Amino acid sequence: IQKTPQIQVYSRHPPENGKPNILNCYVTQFHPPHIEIQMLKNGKKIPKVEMSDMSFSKDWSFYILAHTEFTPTETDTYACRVKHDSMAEPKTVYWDRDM
Amino acid sequence: GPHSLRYFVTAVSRPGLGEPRYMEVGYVDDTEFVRFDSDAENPRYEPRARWMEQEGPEYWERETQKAKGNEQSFRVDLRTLLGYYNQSKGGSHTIQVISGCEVGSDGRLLRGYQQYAYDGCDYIALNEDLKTWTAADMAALITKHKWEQAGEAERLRAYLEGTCVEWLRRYLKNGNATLLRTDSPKAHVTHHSRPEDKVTLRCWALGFYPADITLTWQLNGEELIQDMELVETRPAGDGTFQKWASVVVPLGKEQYYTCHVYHQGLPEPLTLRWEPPP
Amino acid sequence: RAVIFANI
Repeated sequence: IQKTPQIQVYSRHPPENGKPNILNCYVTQFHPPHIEIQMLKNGKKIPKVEMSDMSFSKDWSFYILAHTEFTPTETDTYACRVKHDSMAEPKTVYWDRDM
Repeated sequence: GPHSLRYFVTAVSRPGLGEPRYMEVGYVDDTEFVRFDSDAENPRYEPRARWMEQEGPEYWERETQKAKGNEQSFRVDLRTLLGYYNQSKGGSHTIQVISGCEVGSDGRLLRGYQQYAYDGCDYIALNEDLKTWTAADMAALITKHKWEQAGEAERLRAYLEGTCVEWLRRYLKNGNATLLRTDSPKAHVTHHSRPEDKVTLRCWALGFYPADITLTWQLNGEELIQDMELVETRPAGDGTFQKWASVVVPLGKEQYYTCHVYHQGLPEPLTLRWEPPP
Repeated sequence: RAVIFANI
């Protein structure tokens, strides 16, 4: 009865090193609605992570948008880690500036 | 054009962690305009679009009292379902509902919706005739029988043809100017190295609204299907959407490929190629 | 305006 979350990690605007932006972690296709979303900077937890109110689709699966303020650099690594009961372990998805 | 008023409702039990969490979300033509969230001391129906702010205190009061009533009905429904399925008391369960109307340009009802799900699976739904119910399993047949006797379909039909249609008209008089918002996509092509003599061309569509869009890649007047990568349309978080489509192409052959962007805000679809910077 | 739901 459980649905595995699909994850997308990407910036609000095309990324430019040294220019403020927003990093998004869009999580969809999950059930039950209980989910734990963490955004990571160089493997460490980002404190100020804003969450959208949770909504669901016609197919009954839930979706939520998590975001954070960030200034990209050439070497900083960003990721979104998701913990949901449909998975045996947390799922990590790295930000790829080209995607 | 056609218009819709739909309420997406969720009740989630959390044994020991408190009372079930209850949500009522209203959408006018796919846009969220009102929200009730039980997870508060004095919870209230809230506007989610600025054009709803004009509704007076009697409106907010009636909707709040009604949502708290529905919340209590779903709290009972959660206990009733545990019995129907023979489930233990300590597990978290979900009830979801989609309720509302779709009306045509002529003001006539096109579709009425009253669909229930239990633990993310169809439970019971009002059929298109607005007279009969489709029960997904054994437990839903108990609900079907109860609702057939009580004349539930007829009560719902009165709501869908009356209140729902009438209230959608009211909301559309308020939100129509904002609701008809169309932001055309702004498109660009990016170039990325691949191993050997290959490159990736990624066609981007940004800042568009509504979310419905189509991106294609063409080579020699034919659309590329196999070997074309895409991402699901996604929110930028500022009210606009993003999408990309990419293809792996031979190095030196970038100008043989064209990206096409199709959107309602595009009288003419966008046609673009990789433009190597100056 | 949301409907008044009936118990299941």
